[PDB]
Amino acid sequence: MNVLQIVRDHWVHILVPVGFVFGCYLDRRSDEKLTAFRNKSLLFKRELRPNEEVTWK
Amino acid sequence: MLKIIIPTTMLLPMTWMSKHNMIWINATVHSLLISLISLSLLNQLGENSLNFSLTFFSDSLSAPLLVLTTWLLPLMLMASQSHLSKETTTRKKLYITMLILLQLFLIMTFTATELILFYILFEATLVPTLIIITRWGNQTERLNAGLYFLFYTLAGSLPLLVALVYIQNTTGSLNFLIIHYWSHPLSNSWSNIFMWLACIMAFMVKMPLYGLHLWLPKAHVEAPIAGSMVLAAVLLKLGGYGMMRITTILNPLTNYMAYPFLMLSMWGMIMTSSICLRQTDLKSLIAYSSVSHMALVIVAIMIQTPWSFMGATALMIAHGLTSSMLFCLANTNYERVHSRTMILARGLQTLLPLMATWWLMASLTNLALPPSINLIGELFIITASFSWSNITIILMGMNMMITALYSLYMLITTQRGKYTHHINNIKASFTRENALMALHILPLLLLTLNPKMILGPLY
Amino acid sequence: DRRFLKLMRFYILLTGIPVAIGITLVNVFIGEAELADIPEGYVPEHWEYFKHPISRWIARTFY
Amino acid sequence: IRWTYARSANIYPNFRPTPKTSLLGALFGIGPLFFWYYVFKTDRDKKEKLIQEGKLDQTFNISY
Amino acid sequence: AYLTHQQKVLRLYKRALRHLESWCVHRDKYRYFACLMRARFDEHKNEKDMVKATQLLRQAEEEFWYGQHPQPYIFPESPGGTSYERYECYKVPEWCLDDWHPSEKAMYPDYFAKREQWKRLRRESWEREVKQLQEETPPGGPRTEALPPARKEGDLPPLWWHIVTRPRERPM
Amino acid sequence: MNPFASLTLTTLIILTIPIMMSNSNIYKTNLYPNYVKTTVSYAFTLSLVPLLMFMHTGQEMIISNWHWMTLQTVELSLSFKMDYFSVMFIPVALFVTWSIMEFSMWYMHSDPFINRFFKYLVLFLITMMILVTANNLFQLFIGWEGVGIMSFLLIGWWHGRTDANTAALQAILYNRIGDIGFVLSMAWFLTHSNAWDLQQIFMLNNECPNMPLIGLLLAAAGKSAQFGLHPWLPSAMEGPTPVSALLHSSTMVVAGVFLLIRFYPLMETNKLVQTMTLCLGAITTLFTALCAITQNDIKKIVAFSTSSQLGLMMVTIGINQPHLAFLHICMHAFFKAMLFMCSGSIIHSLNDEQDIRKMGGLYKAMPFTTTALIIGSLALTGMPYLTGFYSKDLIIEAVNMSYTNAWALLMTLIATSLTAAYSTRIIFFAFLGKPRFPPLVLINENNPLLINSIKRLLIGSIFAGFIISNNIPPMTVPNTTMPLYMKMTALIVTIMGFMLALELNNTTYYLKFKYPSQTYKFSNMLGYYPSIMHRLPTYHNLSMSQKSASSLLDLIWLETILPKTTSFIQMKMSIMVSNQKGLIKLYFLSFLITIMISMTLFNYHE
Amino acid sequence: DSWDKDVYPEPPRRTPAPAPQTSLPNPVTYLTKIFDLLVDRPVTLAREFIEQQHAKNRYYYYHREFRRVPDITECEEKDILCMFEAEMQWRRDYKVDQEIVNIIQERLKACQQREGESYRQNCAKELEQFTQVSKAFQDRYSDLGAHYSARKCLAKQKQRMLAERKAAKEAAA
Amino acid sequence: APPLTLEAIKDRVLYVLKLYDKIDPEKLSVNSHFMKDLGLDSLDQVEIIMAMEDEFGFEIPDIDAEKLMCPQEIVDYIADKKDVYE
Amino acid sequence: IRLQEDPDPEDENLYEKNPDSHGYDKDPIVDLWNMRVVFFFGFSIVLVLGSTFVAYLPDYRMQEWARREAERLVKYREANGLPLMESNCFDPNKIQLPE
Ligand SMILES: CCCCCCCCCCCCCCCCCC(=O)O[C@@H](COC(=O)CCCCCCCCCCCCCCC)COP(=O)(O)OC[C@H](O)CO
Repeated sequence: MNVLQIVRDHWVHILVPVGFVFGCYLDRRSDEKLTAFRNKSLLFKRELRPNEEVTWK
Repeated sequence: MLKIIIPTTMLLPMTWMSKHNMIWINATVHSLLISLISLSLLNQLGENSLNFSLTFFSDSLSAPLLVLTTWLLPLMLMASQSHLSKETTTRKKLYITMLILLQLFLIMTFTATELILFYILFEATLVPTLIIITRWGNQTERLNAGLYFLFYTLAGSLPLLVALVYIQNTTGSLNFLIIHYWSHPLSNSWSNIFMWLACIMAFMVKMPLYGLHLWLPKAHVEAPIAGSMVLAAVLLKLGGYGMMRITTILNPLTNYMAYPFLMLSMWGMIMTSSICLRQTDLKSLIAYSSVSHMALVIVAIMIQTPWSFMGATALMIAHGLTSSMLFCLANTNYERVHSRTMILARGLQTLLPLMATWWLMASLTNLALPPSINLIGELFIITASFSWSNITIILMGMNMMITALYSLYMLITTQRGKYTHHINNIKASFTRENALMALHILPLLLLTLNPKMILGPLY
Repeated sequence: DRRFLKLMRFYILLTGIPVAIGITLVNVFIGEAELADIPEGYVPEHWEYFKHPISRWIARTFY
Repeated sequence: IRWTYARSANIYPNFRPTPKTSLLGALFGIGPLFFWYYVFKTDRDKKEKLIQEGKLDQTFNISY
Repeated sequence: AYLTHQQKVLRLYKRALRHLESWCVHRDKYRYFACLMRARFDEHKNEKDMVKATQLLRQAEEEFWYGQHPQPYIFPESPGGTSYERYECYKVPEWCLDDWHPSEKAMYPDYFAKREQWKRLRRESWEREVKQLQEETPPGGPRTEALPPARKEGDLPPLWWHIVTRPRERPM
Repeated sequence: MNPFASLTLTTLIILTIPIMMSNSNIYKTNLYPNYVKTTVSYAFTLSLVPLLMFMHTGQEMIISNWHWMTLQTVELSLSFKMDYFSVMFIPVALFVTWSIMEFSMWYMHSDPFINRFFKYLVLFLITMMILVTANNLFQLFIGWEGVGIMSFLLIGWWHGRTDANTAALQAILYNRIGDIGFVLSMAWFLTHSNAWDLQQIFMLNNECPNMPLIGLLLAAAGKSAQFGLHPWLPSAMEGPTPVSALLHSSTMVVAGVFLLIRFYPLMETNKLVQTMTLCLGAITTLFTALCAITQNDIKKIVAFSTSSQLGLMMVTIGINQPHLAFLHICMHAFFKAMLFMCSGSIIHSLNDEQDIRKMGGLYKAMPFTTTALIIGSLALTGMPYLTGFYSKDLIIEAVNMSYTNAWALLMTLIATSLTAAYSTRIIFFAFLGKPRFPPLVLINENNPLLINSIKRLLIGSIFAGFIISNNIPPMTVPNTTMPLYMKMTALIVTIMGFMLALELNNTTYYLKFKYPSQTYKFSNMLGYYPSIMHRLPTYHNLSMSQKSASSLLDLIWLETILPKTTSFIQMKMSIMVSNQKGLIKLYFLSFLITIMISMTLFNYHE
Repeated sequence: DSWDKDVYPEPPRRTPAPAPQTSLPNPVTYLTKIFDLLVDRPVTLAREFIEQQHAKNRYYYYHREFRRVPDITECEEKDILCMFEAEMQWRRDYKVDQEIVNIIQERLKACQQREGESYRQNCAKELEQFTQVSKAFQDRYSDLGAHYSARKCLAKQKQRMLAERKAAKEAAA
Repeated sequence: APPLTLEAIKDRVLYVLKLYDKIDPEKLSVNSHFMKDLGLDSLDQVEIIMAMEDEFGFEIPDIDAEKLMCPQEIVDYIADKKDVYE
Repeated sequence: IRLQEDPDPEDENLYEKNPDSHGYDKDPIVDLWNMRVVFFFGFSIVLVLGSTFVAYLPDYRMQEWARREAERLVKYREANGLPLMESNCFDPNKIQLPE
């Protein structure tokens, strides 16, 4: 009831979820900077799959 | 991490920009949500520590502690929203700011990849805690307690800073990875001995061995309930995490230099556990009990055995839930009686029967009964230390006996016996106090089913 | 004292039974996996290397 | 309240470094610590000798 | 206060025969030996030498403290008896009833109604109670802990509540 | 696929159902005691069948199940080993406690927290059944601590009574010192033999168990209440009569000797430790019995009779006869449970009075309770072809027919003669004779629950040994050829034990005075052990704790060594570096000193 | 069963033929027959439902096979690029070697209960098998330290042939 | 146990006082101080409440015992201690 | 008068106004809602749901995976008569022994 009023009272409940939504973004972005030797290690060396272009992302 | 950190710090504006009375509701709800995220991070790969970024990485030792801190965070808000209900909104909001700011520092401390980064927040926990003890603490000695608590660990931590930067000038980087992969035999020489002293004394002040433990009866007793939990549930284990980690470039020297602190700690546990039998304050009883169990962990590390570390991490976390819960136990009657003398509030089982139960498994867990993690922790160290030397069981075994004597003493004197007549301001236990204790006891028994998550990285 | 115990027992069951029936259901709907050698020219999925279907699903999600 | 203060707070302001407290402090202090140091090191040295010379038997001891 | 000559010997009589029971048992013996002790107690009943009376009390207790039974017999509801504080576990104080939930209070409406009559009586009687004590307390505080009666009319005795409203010895 | 696999665990899991229902609160808050009694009675019926294939098939199995945690080369997993000791001890334990549960709703027909009492009994019950059914030492430690803490609550059931807590504290205390040997045996087996499963410990041929077995002996001593670590059991009477009837008859204190029975195969290899068992066992028999016959309390005498039996029990182990020890365990259960059964019946009927000086004349007044007491007491002595003679007499015959440590052989003999002495003291000051209780007589025993409970145990304690001894596979070589005098001695020694005891008992009937005896002063005071070893060491340790440990070391010196010395050093000199007088003459003179000294001797010039 | 019989070799079970002498029936046999069609048959029926439902839609899983890589004996120093692969492989072989002792321990306990009181004589080959395993384990990882690493194994091992060659040259003299 | 009501109590009291051979049954009076009306010795008076103590199976404290002198107040004292209210 | 300070405030009873209070705040409606959130997000979401989560993580430390290689390794070694677990983990052929 009174969407504006409940927003005035309870709008703060979204900041932590979007922070978590923010949180996953860095871990799927900062990994790119740390790619470097992706698919270079001898133990996990696997041949390029026919539609796949890279390993873990 | 750049996954749990942001929700924790984004919780800071959330407490600040929220309704008048809804601060406790909102903070509690999302703090539990933060914990639920932390439960995921518990799983660890076999050998390689779970690495998230260059700045942050978590192994199978940080993760068991990391979830505990996140799970702790709702508990102080629950345990402290009673005596502070008669306070202004600004100071109320400021208190929530201090706690979550503290919990933020531990989150980035346990997961720090660089030892210097580890040190920066390892000490940085001092500032928010000192605020908590001094400002909202309800006593006169809290001022002396703050100075004792601050200067004890800071005076020990400064050599760590000088020691750590020296390693930087000698062995290049200092992150916890290359140190373990580029370990070198610390050559036995007088300079290296003082290097060993600097690299260890800082952490050993945090988990107070005998002698360097006078800040526990001061800080813990005078601190408020919310402060009382953290100073005994996470920051005591903060020395543990550093001790496990930093004992990687000190191991031709640990064997020779373990003896002075080992005898101090081994005698200390008999000494400290004996202090309990003639105590007067309930809060001091629990605080002194923390010294003895933690002093066991001092021995646990310095033997440097796969079993020794294995029971070390199990003991610390089981210690954290138990001692924090007992601190809630002291708080509940203290608010209702307005004194901390044990003999004042005798015979409380007859009045509050559930608080009789919640105290029963509280003292039972401190007894370290099997299969409670307290037992699986202490018993593990007993075996490893006994293999180290056979006479260890003479001391530590007797400690278990002495541990029982005072642990039932607090239960018997307060709960059992005839109720005190003149006291007539005892009311039925609030659903908050009972619910707060359930969230302390059920997790402890829940981990008992699977010790794999509590046994640490050497598992 | 009774109300608090009633609140825990009722509410902790509110999610207790649906998960309890859920754990049994997946154990009696799709079952547990079985050992199989690595097939020729096939990369196994990262989550495929686990026995319990819930465990496989947990590996499919966040981890 | 007087008892609790007397057993916790008044103790140090009333303390005086008499030789009675001084000797008793060392007797219950450094004394036991060094005594445990002697016995533990004596056995520890006794054990490591037999281990090094191959005298001690631990053929089934693996999980140390 | 203190214990005069008659009180000390009467206590000595009472405790010795109870000890004698634990020794003698077999009631036939009890009555016979009680008559012996009584007879040798009768012979000295005047002995106006009070010093000698105390002297006759010296070896009296010494004989007791040597010949006393190591396990004296006590009826169970006694200090040290087997049934001591057995039912103290259940004597919940009456003031705790004030914290009962209103729905719980509704289960016993008449008794709670009676609680109101006693409560309003203790509220009224309290003022008269303290007035009596202050207007009767001897100089230099109460010399004897004994409390006075309700000298006036229609008045409750001083400090009447806790003794009158004490929990029953058998609350179960 | 035999029922010996699943059922032997079913008779364990069903013990937990009454506990869970209490949490749900659907548990019958009106008839919970009957719910517990019927459940335990049922489990006894289930516990019957595994016995049958034990006699017929002779199979012994070990259950390994849900794996708790894998520790390097130590697979700590839940494990149940169904050995002859375990499978035989289950039905007797449940049958005894089912009878006890029958008694409880009679004795405790008025306790407001009766449902809580039955809750504790089941928790205690389930605790031992895993103590007696264990395969890994750690799970054996699970029940060992569980029974002790459960006994602590049960003894302190009347928590209002101050001495009840003190006795409760005493029980957990002596248990902890005894526990020290357990955890010592814990580490040694893990370090040397690298396991806790009983299979590996026996497999790895630990024939040099000198220290572990000493720890094992210390563990048994604390639990079974032997000399040195015992007076908790005689002082474990503040707990209600059913509590001592169940726990401290043959179902809590027995745990200690049963532990040695489990570790028998490696115990026999060493000779020093087993000899120490003869020492501890022999002295325990006497000092408990010596302090027993001079007790004016029926409950104290009965409890002392127990400790003597376990004192006799460990003697049986010392002669490398562990199976016969377990035989004594089962037989002692039937006697002593009824002994406490009888005492509970008379105590409650006679206005909860336990001082043995106040009974008498109940023989015609209480025929059934009298009959049971004659049954139990005669079984205790060893009446031939009764359940007592089937174990105790065989034990004594085996005791002398070995390389017994001289004084141990004599010590058991005098103790077994002393066994009848307190038994006569029971029957003499009780029913036999002229009554002495208060005038209002309310002697009632016609309650069906009390009658059925005793009768159920009564019928057992006549044919129990017959059934067990005939059906057990022979697991011990007997001795066949004895010289007649010492084969009969077990029978005779109790015959004088009856003969003089009645003489000295009816000597009190003589009208003449009874002089106080110094030997009686020593005996009636429980041998001075509690008056000395409970107030001398407690005072010294605790006075050291505050006067020096908590005061002199903590906040008289430790706060003075580092903190106050540093504060005072900063205190003293901060006065000296902050009390300048503001004279520029003094300031600039100091400047002259510094500029003079700096350019000079410290060689700053070069 | 599903688990391999060769890995856990259970010697053939010899079972006696019930040939009672007395006329009165065996209570064991009759009770087990009652136990048969009261619990076991409903259990068999219920399981057949589960197995037939499981087999209706079967999903597979494999076992990860980490390809072997150069260990720390060939990885040049200050090359944590190759040390990390070498260190991980050694720790991976550490857990596998722990399971080897776990398997041998289980066989040791299995024979001990299987032979009952005939344990000492029947299975003494198991003890000498386990003794050799533990002895080689002691020459291996045992006493590496809490912070064990592939480098420490090299040091502990290399120290051993240093003593061994020292012993060997002395024996040859 | 049946309630030890007041009339049952006082019936037990005067039954055992009339039992005393030195106290004649025909001169029993529930309200009569043991000396100035009956005539006795305080040495005998203490013996009386020892008989009372075994009669009711409990202990009368000596401090309260000495004050206890009248048969009616004997009934009164035992009534309050056993919380008898009728 | 020393100074003008209010005396010790009376320790209020949350039950005195509303007996149904849950000991969480003064206002009745938020008390019920505080009780809801502390429980709901305390046990069900974290304790109950998290326990099933933590009980059901994938292979921790490759535990059963580590066991699996043992079986084939066990079957390999004893069948061809080679000691089932070699004394030196690092093959001495690889390393060099100085002097
Ligand atoms: C409150 C008192 C302190 C509490 C306890 C703290 C721990 C005790 C030891 C404190 C040591 C502080 C300095 C350590 C920093 C790191 C030192 C290190 O890594 O080792 C060096 C050890 O060298 C040292 O000399 C370190 C300091 C030794 C102790 C001397 C100063 C410390 C003691 C007094 C100051 C602290 C006490 C408080 C005074 C108010 C190695 O360098 P080196 O000497 O080998 O250099 C190369 C070459 O040989 C040329 O030097």
